[PDB]
Amino acid sequence: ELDQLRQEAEQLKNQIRDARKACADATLSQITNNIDPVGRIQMRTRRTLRGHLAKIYAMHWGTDSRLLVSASQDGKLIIWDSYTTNKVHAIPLRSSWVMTCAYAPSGNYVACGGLDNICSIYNLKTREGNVRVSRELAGHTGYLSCCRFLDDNQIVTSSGDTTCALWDIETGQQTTTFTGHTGDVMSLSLAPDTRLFVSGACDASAKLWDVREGMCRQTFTGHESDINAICFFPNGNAFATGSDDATCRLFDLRADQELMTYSHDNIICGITSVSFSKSGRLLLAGYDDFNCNVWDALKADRAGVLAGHDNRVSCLGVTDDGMAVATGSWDSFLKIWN
Amino acid sequence: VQLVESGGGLVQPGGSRKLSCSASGFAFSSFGMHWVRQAPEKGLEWVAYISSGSGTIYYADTVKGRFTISRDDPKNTLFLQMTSLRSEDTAMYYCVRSIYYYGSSPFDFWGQGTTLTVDIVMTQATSSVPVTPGESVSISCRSSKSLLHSNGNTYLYWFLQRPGQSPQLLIYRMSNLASGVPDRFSGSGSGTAFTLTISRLEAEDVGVYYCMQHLEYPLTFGAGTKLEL
Amino acid sequence: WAALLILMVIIPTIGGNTLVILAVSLEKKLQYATNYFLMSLAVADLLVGLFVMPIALLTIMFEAMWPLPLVLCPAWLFLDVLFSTASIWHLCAISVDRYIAIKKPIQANQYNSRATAFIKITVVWLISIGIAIPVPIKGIETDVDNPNNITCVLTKERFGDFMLFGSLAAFFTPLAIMIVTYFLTIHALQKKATISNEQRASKVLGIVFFLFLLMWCPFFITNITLVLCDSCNQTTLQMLLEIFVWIGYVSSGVNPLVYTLFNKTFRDAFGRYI
Amino acid sequence: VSAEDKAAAERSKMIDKNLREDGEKARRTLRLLLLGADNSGKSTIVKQGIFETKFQVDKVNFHMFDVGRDERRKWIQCFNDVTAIIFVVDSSDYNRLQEALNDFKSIWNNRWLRTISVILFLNKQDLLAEKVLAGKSKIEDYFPEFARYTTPEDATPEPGEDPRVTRAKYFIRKEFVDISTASGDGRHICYPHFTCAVDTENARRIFNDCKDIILQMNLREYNLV
Amino acid sequence: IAQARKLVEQLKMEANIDRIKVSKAAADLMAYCEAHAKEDPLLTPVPASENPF
Ligand SMILES: CCN(CC)C(=O)[C@@H]1C=C2c3cccc4[nH]cc(c34)C[C@H]2N(C)C1
Repeated sequence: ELDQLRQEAEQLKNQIRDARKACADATLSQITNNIDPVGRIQMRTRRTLRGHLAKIYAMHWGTDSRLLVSASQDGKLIIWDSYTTNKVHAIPLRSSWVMTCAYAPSGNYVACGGLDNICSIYNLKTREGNVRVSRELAGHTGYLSCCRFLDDNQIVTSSGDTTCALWDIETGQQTTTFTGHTGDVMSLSLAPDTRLFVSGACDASAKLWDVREGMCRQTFTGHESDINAICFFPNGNAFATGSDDATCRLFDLRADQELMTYSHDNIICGITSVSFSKSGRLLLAGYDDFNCNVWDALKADRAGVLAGHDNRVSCLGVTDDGMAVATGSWDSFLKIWN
Repeated sequence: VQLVESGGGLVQPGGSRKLSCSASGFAFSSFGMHWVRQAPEKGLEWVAYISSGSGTIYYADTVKGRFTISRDDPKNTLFLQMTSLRSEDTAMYYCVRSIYYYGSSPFDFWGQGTTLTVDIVMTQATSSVPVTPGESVSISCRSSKSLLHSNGNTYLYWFLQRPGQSPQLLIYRMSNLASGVPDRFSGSGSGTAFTLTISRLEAEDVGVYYCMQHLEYPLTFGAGTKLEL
Repeated sequence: WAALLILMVIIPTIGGNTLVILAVSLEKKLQYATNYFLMSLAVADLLVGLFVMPIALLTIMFEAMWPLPLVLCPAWLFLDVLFSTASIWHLCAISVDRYIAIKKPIQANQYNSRATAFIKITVVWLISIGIAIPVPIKGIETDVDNPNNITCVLTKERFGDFMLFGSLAAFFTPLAIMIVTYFLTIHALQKKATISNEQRASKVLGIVFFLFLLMWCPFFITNITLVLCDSCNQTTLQMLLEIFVWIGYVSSGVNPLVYTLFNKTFRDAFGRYI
Repeated sequence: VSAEDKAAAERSKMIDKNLREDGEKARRTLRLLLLGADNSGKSTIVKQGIFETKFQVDKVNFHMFDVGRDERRKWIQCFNDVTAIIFVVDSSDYNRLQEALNDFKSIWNNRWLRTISVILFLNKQDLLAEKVLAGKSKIEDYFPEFARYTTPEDATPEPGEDPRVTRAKYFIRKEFVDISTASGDGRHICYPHFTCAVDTENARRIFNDCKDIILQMNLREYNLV
Repeated sequence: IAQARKLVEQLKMEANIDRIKVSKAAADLMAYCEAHAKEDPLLTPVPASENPF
């Protein structure tokens, strides 16, 4: 009976491929052919935040466009005031192995995680003037890769045991589990409407989930290796993903197929982080060649190079109002560009 | 969070005294401290200030040269040493905590105080206003110079003192509402003209209201506005 | 003409000593504690080739008679003494540090920071100042009311107790340490009782010692001989302390090339002119 | 600059001072990454999802990390600055020896471990000696080249042993050493060792290997090579 | 053994999905991009007076 089921699966995959091919009449390159290019952009560093004594792994911008949080291998979580380069809070971590960090939309909680398979939630605003551990969520089998706050009481996490989970902070237990991937889950990206999210894993595929229903809606496979970073278009009907094949790709949701690819012959290293601009015209990517690249999303041509780091670029973020870009790397320094 | 003040009594002029403020319930080493005093039948006058780490000390011109500040972090205590006491030093002394970072709310907690017996001008035109429950009330405070800074922060603070109670913070930086305060308190205004508004007034809101400035040292208070039924 | 032939000794000194500083400052992979003590040496040699050497050529070209304003003679002397003593004590501290890093390598990598470099630099320069400062105190005087040339040279009758104990604190005490440290370091690297990496180091620790013990021994041996011999001919001993001092001077054009170019990173930085 | 900004700057300076003190205090320990495939007894090498071990010798502190399913390449990037990687393999059996050799190939030629040295432990030597003396299993069944292998004539065997045990252990060590010297040049070296089930002294060997590694680093950074 | 049924059911769920042509999606994407061009500080540099950094 296994052979019949395998044959049915193959036939269904062929039917899906034919259905996708039937919907491709024109390419994004041709439709955007007669569009004025953005020219050449040049960004200069404005603030250099120093004080970390180890490699920086992740960062997250605040909702007020002024405060940010950074995590490093030394075991410290540091809250930075971007305007004056002052340190607001320094939090020591129980485990020195950290892979992600998050900032609450309300601005009174932070999240951390790593190789301890535990998501730690810290409370910022409280009496007696100190930061205390508010919650320790456990239940994952592998290491956590990313975490994004949904509200003050719900969070979403992705782990290395090929799964994602939605956690209620007050109760401390999982309410929904997403299990569709076959490889390590590396990145997740939420949506502006807080109803859907995309996940990218090591099986060279991406999945679109439903927060309420809890079932996978669409899957996308167009990469030749594992994908490291995933983003989400401000419109909410597309996303972008970068892999260690020295290639980025833009994927649609309604057409359910790939749109455009960003790659060049001179780049052979992997891609660590991706992000979008306010209008979606600019796609910022971090590479292992100690450099950051800026791509035109509608034309697939480089328009700028950020070169200020002497080690591997790890984390990249764009401000909510689109006024600055924060990049952190393995040289214990994170910089702001404008 | 508790602050207890000790030291007081009848002192002959020219004597010396030592007042103590003991803290229990919070991280004492992360908070700067202030000593403030209130005359028997007058308002509030700033006296002294000690910083965290003892790296910055400020004194008032009236008590300069004969008042000393100290703090002990392992013992969690603040000391004020008084020498060459005069007849104008009879007052009640309050020990206040304050913390300073982006988004903090200084002057949030006040102590009970202890009794002792032997440049910018803030004006509150009104002195006493009769009020009734369920009626909107607006009180105004004026300043000699502009309290608005180039960074966009207007440094004005509001305090309420009930009969037989220590003052508590109501509004900081002229717009922000402190924790534990009902939403019926609002504050607004511009340079050298600020207004505090209370809607749906009810009991336990009677007392004396004070407006304070934090733009530059020394800190100065207002005369005070009294609300009576 | 000797001038064009001898400025080919001043130009390389400045060029190399500036190239070393540029290489250390710009490149970020050469910024550690022991490389901070090397710029202190590189600046002491650049000052030798920029203020000490051209004056010597001027005193050779014209008449061996002081052509400069007559108030600069007592200043050049302790400048020479201070810079030379600083170079020698730098070359001694480097040897002792190299010995420590081989006998106790774990602790030598745990007590290294920028504060230790500051302490070492301060101690070396304080010693150098303390050896050279008695020169302008017991300054040179002139007998002629209108001095055509004071004959700006240290003399035996006047500077006689300084040429003896100023050489035992500038050359002969550093040499004693540099002998017990070369012979107790090559012992520790020979614990292996192509070419090993403890055999390329044991050869780079001889090219520098031999170069050091070839450019300063003539001068100081002749100096002690002049001081303590009352029967030797003093005219021929002075024609000897005029070519041996230049051999010491050219050592400043050699230091930035033998302490730096054995590392591939420094050669790469020198390439493309930093 | 307002007074509140000055107080914030003072707080930031104090935070910087505490961070610098903590970083200075945390730099005096050595870090090792212990890993092994399976059935190698890596948990009992030093008698004294992350497992941590303390042990101190000669006033030097060592912190050993044991992480514990198939592809470890994702989480191995973090351990790109440790002092050494301790690889333990059980030589008693021969069915899964090729898996260990392939694992050593994968680890040695890692992109992020091009400057990290490996200390190799060949555990369960007593079982190997007992098996080779029994005469039941033969190496030639698995490795054909054992039949035609040069004897260790030049090398000096340990005092008291059968020549067959020496030949077998030398063949295994040569198999690991050749694959180690296949790539990596002189950037990183391997240090083979022979260990039994109950060995009193094992931290001394790690201490000596770390001392040699730090000596090589010091020679490299003192402008001597 | 029993995972094939789940896989084929999930593939069936993915198969019956309404799809639109690529041209319409591309046009909508570029229309959104062009409609918000004036509010993108990174795309066009802002005056130094209005720059907070
Ligand atoms: C040819 C004539 N000159 C230059 C005017 C010298 O002999 C200088 C005299 C020196 C000298 C004398 C006596 C004691 C000492 N210690 C260290 C030095 C020193 C330095 C040494 N400089 C290098 C040369």
